[PDB]
Amino acid sequence: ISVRGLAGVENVTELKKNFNRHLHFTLVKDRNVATPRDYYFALAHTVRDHLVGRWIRTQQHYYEKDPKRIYYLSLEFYMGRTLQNTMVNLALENACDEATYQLGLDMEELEEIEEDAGLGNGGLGRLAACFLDSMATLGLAAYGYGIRYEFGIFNQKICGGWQMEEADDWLRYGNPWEKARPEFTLPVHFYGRVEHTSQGAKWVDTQVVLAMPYDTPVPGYRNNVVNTMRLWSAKAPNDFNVGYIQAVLDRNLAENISRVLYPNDNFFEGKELRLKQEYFVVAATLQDIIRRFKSSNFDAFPDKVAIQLNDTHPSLAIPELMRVLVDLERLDWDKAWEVTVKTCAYTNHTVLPEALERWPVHLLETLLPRHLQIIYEINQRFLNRVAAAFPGDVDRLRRMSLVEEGAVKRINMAHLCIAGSHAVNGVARIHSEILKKTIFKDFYELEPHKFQNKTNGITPRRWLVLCNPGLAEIIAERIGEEYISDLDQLRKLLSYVDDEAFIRDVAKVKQENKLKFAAYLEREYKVHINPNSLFDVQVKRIHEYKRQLLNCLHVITLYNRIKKEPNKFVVPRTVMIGGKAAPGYHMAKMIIKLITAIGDVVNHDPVVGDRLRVIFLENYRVSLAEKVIPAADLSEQISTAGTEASGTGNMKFMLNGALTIGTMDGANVEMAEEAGEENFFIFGMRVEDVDRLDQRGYNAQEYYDRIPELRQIIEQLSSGFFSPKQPDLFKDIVNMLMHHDRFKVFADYEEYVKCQERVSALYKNPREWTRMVIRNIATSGKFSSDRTIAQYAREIWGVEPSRQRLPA
Amino acid sequence: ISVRGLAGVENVTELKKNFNRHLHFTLVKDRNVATPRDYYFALAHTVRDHLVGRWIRTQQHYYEKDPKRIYYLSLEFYMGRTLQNTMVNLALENACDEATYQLGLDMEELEEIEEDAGLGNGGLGRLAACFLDSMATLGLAAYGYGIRYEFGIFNQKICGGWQMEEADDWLRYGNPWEKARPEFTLPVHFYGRVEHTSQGAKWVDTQVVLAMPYDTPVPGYRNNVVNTMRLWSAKAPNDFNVGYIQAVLDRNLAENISRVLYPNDNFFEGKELRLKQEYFVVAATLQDIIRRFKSSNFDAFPDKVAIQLNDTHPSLAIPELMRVLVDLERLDWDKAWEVTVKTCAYTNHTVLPEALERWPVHLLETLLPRHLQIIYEINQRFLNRVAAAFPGDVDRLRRMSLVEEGAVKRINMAHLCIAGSHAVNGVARIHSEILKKTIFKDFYELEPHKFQNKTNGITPRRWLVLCNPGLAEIIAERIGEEYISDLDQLRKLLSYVDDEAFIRDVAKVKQENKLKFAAYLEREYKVHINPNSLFDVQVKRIHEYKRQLLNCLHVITLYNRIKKEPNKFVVPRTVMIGGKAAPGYHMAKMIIKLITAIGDVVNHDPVVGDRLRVIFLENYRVSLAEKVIPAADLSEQISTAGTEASGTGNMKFMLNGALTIGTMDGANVEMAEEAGEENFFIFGMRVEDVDRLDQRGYNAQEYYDRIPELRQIIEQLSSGFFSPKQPDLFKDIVNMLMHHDRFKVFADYEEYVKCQERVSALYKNPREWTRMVIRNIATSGKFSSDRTIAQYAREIWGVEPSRQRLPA
Ligand SMILES: CN(C)c1ccc(/C=C(\C#N)C(=O)N[C@@H]2O[C@H](CO)[C@@H](O)[C@H](O)[C@H]2O)cc1
Ligand SMILES: CN(C)c1ccc(/C=C(\C#N)C(=O)N[C@@H]2O[C@H](CO)[C@@H](O)[C@H](O)[C@H]2O)cc1
Repeated sequence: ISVRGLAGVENVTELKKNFNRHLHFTLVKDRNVATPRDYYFALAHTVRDHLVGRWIRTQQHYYEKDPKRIYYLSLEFYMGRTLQNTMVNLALENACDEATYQLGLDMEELEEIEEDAGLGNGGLGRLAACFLDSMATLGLAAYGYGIRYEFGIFNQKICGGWQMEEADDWLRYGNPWEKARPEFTLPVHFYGRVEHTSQGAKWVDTQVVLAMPYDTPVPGYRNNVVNTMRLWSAKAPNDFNVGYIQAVLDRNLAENISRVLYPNDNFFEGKELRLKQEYFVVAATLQDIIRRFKSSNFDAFPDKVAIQLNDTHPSLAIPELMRVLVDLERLDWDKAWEVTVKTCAYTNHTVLPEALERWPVHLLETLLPRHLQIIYEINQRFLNRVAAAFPGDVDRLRRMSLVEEGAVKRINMAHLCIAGSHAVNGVARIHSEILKKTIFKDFYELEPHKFQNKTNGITPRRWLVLCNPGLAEIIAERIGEEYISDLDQLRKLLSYVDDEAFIRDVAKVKQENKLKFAAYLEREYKVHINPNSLFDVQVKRIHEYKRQLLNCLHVITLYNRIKKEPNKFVVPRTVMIGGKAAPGYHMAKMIIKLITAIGDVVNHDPVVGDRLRVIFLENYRVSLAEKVIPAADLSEQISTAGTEASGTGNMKFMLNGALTIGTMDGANVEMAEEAGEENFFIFGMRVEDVDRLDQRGYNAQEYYDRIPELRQIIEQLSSGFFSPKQPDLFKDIVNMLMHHDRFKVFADYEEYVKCQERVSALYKNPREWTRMVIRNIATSGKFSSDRTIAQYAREIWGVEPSRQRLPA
Repeated sequence: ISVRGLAGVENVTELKKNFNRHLHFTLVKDRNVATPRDYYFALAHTVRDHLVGRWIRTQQHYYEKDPKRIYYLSLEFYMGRTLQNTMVNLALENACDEATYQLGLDMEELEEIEEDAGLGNGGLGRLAACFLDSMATLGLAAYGYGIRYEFGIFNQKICGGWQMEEADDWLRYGNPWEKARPEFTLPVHFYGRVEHTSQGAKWVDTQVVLAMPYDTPVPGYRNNVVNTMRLWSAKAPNDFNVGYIQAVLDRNLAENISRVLYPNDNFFEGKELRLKQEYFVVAATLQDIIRRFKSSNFDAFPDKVAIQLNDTHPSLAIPELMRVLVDLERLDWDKAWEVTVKTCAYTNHTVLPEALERWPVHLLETLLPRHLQIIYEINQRFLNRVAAAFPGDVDRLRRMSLVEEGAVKRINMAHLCIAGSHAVNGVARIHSEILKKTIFKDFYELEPHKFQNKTNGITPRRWLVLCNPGLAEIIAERIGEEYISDLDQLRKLLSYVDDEAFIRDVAKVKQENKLKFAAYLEREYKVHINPNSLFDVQVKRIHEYKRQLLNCLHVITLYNRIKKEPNKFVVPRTVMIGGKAAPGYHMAKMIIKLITAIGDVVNHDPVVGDRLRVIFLENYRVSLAEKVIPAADLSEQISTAGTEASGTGNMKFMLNGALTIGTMDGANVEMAEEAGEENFFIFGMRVEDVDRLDQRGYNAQEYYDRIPELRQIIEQLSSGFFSPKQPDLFKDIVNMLMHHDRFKVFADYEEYVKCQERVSALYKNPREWTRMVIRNIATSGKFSSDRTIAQYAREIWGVEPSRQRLPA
């Protein structure tokens, strides 16, 4: 495979030498005692050595040229594995493959030993990871700042069809990629009280937690640029017998701040420990930013600094920057505010109101008393501007306030972000339009210039070259390698839609990926599947808005049709659903149980045979995405219109040769626009249709009464067909669908089933299926995160990207 | 300095190269950003690389030859710093000095950056460390097993003359010497219950904590032997929203087992967490031992395994070995017991009854229910043997029982150790004799063959070559280098007691050490001392039995004599006292405050001038011992006769050219025997005198009434002379001395003061002082830990030591 790079004689020799050096001196093993894990670590240390010179030279280069620096603040970085990604971006993959082969080792076996860095929940966390790759590839002086969670997203086990959570102890064996920087440790303050002096406000009597940074290299694609991801770890300050012992053990309370990722991406809870995490990353990060700024007045700060807020989770950056500039640097309020607004920009990732951060005032008053005072002052000055622009509009003042009245007074962190940012963006054209028309309509009317769109993207390094080398190679054969850092070049593939050789090659790559994935399932999970079946895949977090339940209704429809006419031909399918449920989300846990319960019936019915299989993919995570997405024929993107801000899984499937069945939601709209609606399986209500249904009121009973196939399914669920031992098991699911369904599952059922029949019809014609796939891959170029980051750079940050290489 | 080794052209070149390699690839720094700490780490990694080949080859050698293995079980390993010790034992010191000098670095400055590994309290912990060095130097297949405490002995700060404790965060910057072995992790069981089956007892429903080993290399002196110290770290097993988050945070409870060293070396407390630490090290260690034994029936176990118990702290080894052999390996009781007794040996380190471990039965019943059943069965069978040997002696049965009756039933762990061991030793001849005559008299009468002496020793690598290279060199000039691994060769120095050159050289080395230490005091602590004064040093943990208070009475006597006759000549003295008090020990904390309070008066009295200085040495630890002991003229070893089991500080001072003022206690007896009583300042009651005084009753008032100089001091203390602001501050000290003094401070006062006058008289004659010093250094050979370990090897473990080198 040419895209995997050169295996030079001298290169392979030096890699074998450095591998043996690390096995002996670093791991303190010989080849007699060494396990596969030791071999993985020797390889990881060998590859890491190639980053170091480029890492030092890149940071030296930024010190000398002093470019504007981009600070990407996120509570989540969903990085996955690093070894293969590093080899790809340094052009070392073939050399390491050869070197390990010559030492009697299978490199693909060693790659499987690495733990995922699971420091995120899903889309928001994975976007941050794709963005770091694109910022390095585009030569931006960019730093990712976050928390080094000791425990990432939980490992999912399925026991009796139920999700169980296990701690993700990802640092158990060590992390060869990070470098502890205990020398750059910074203090973070909590609690205390404000006293007003002659000189101004002073925040006193605080408790201190130390923020210790760990730096991870972020290599650009073959440009010798290595940027930094700096993650903060919480450390206690060093300040009778049981009393002395207990004081040492109580250090754990401070260190708990960085212990564990909150897994509730569905529902904001308002936990004190989460607020501590948010302030911890903000306070440590801003001291680091200001230190770097002063090391080569504050008028130039926005010319040298951009802070990008990944949702409201780091929104305390706005009042913390005001606190430092006013209280410590003694800038006047108006000058500090000008600097803050020009520095900060905010990205929104959902319109669902239960996910929005609204912190109780009493929590902020106790933990961050000076921040609450600054937020009140921001609010008063903001509402003074609203009053002057819309005189007499007293309801607008209530609606736009950063302070929400009620039983419990709360701060709306989204309102704070809009007030304190020069740019607010959604993550797909339809989402950005919904922000301006609905939830932020009042803010758009006051400051229309702030509101932007930045359609999401995915890195084609991880999401094509790394996970699908077969497809990357047959593309490179025709159009060369330049497309890997310029994905718009895939448009050249439209010239090959009638090329019999290319059609055969695209279909062969998919067949190989499906055999490989079918094998993985048998080996690791003792599961057998028909690799000639259509691979129908829905992988994403379990949320009612994502409508895994609509997919379930289709699966039961196909099962019932087969039982009714057993001797009729149907296109064989393997229906695969995977994703984690948030631990407290009862309905999400019941939906996983329904999927496994359907599998229990369908997969053991002798009349069905190998015509229908339903598999729940356990422990969906970045490493499993890299295996299943290249194997997929059909991508399920079936959110209720107006609920999925963008989606990024959708883009991964498009790039890897799956066709999409989807609603006109999030980026699906732009994907259909790029490929042509004739090359997408689009069904269901548009946003306008959902609004009209809400106006007259959604009555699920009407659909149950009018669609006999739907009635039969509800009767089967209610009566215990899928839970014979426990017949009322799914009553909560039935009750939600019939009486309390916010996401209108029944309203899209008929169009979905009809559209799935059209998928089955096209799959019976392999040549026409593959030609439609080529039209999708060829038009996936817009969905490169390189395009997304170039737009952030030019339209928000005010910096020019570069594909110019640094010297090696 | 020849003893520091060769600086070969090729060696210096390769060290400079590997230093620069580690600075770049390991630390990810260049010489522009590097701090002294980075340079320390580059040097440590460079030196560690030289250990690795020898470490792998040593363990391979033990696998091939399959010698009997020695397992030294200790809750404490007081290791201090590793860098200089490693360079000394590999003969790299001059090469590294040259290499660092050529790179523009001062190696002595880099050595000062290393944290002490403070994993012990004092004598018992430091003995374990000296023993590991001697076992490696004598080519024994020896393993030290302990706990990797996250926090060692607290850092001592003195604030307003009071001890404050700070957490010893010794792993803050990382530990380059250890290698995590997460692959050899073992389970340890707690709580649960015993059920009796047809097959026998089963310990079920337990909570599991994981024991993760970290291995540290232990290099022998220039023999290419590198042994292992394996320390266990506690890890939690991987088994709504607040509930999930709280379950992850509760992992801290399991991990608290290895968090912190108990600092109470004075008084046994009976804390559950301490019992968990003791079982944790025993259970993990014994599984490791049995695994290694089975990897090349149990009849051969005592031929292949020796377990040495460092006091009773790992005594649960006895019932744990019985539990594994009976419950898991299904050996009959009598065979298991035979194997256990032949495997285990016990070392006692004190006769003070408050330090003896007596665990409440209710704690053992809850935590270790199967161990309690095995202890009851051991007790019944042991008391059956006592009854058959001494028929009708019902009081002997009560006295010898492992079970102590009372309000709270307790297990006497010393009784368990004697019953379950083939050898019991004290740590100095007088101590071993006291064990047989008093506290273990009944056990000696039943099994006299078990009772041995092993007089303690110190390693001459750390305690001469490393800390006093000047003295090591002038010795090597005369008698060569062989004495460093054969300390009896120092006897050859008796030939030089009348050699004017050697007298001048010994006196010059002491003067240089005193100037160096006087400089350290000014630099680090802004303290000025007269370097021509007699350096009068008492450094050791603060305990009433050690009688720092008797030293205080002498200091006040000298001060009062000077105030009475200001214009009379007295030999100038710097009186230095240092050591940590256990956090709950109120009297020990008051004694530190008295020493600083005396300093406050004496050091600011213009009439005294530079004739008397009283300094409290803050944060006494192994690194400070290495600085102050070479600087000392007079070693204070003034414990009440019968209380100090051995002492080892005494031996360090003797080897480094200080004269000793001491009681006939512990090893002081053997030191005076070796050197001649005419070359020791021996004073005070012998053990026989203490016994006679106890028989008629100690009345402190009698001494107060008869000694006017003593009355004056007590009046000064009581009246507030040393605490003008708070005149009753020392009332508790006065009340203890007058009414409740277990250690008879007043009874030795007159003889102590008279003996101190004889010290002052000899110090006025430099030539005769130095000749007496030469007679001490020349006869210090017996106090090498190489001699001690050779005796353990031949008389307890049944293995022959070897000075034979392994190939490099
Ligand atoms: C702990 N807490 C209260 C949390 C709240 C929210 C979240 C995460 C999301 C939200 N909202 C998220 O991942 N949104 C997705 O962002 C993708 C990238 O822009 C879109 O492609 C996708 O459409 C969004 O759903 C995580 C934690
Ligand atoms: C937590 N706990 C209850 C503890 C109890 C005791 C100890 C330590 C000692 C005792 N006993 C000790 O260090 N004893 C010394 O052993 C030296 C070497 O043999 C002798 O030279 C010296 O004379 C002993 O005092 C530590 C912890």
